[PDB]
Amino acid sequence: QGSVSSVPTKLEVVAATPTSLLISWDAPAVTVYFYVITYGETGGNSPVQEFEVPGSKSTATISGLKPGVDYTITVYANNKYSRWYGISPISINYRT
Amino acid sequence: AQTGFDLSTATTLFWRPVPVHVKQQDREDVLEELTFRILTGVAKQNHNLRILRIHISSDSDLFFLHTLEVSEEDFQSLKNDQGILVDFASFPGKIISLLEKCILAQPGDSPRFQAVLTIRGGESVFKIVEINDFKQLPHITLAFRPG
Repeated sequence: QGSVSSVPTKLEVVAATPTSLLISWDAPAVTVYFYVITYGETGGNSPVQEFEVPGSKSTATISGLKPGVDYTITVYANNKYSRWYGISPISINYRT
Repeated sequence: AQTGFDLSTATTLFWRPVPVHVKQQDREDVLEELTFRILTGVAKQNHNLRILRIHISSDSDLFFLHTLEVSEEDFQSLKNDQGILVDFASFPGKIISLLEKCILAQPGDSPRFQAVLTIRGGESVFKIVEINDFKQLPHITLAFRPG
């Protein structure tokens, strides 16, 4: 039943600047209402930033990073399973 | 206008394109993907008045915008005009699942769900209909406003 997946897949960095990243991912099987993208420094205990991207989009640009620090980038989809099932995220770590 | 949407503590529910059959007065009919942004929030003078807001825009025309706001008070009148049987707490999920049906719709579907927007200057009527072997059947009808 690959039909019912709600988690995005193969989230990856396609382009980068010292302080800028272009990420992309593949949509899940379910219709995505909108995406929530989260990012913060991989070192613990300082806050994750968040913003929203439309459900039809498959990329997003992120600004204002520190050069040479790694960030944990997380994408999840709001969808029909969002009412009663947990957030189902995909995550990567990326440097510079 | 009436409502008073806070907008600074709004919760986003839905933000994506939906195929809509647009019918305009002096233009040919168009099938285009319109962006729907669905938020809920509260009034700016009264945090206990819940409000549903729907904005329709396109990616191709930035100044194209049609809006709808339904307070929980407004919903009682609207619930009896259309024979709606859910409460206000569940109403946004029914709208979203109908929009989802029109995203998933295929030309050969029967029943086929279809979204329609008709425009008279300063007023527009949005409906999601189900086309079956016998009739076009409206599941919801909503009055929108420019801007």
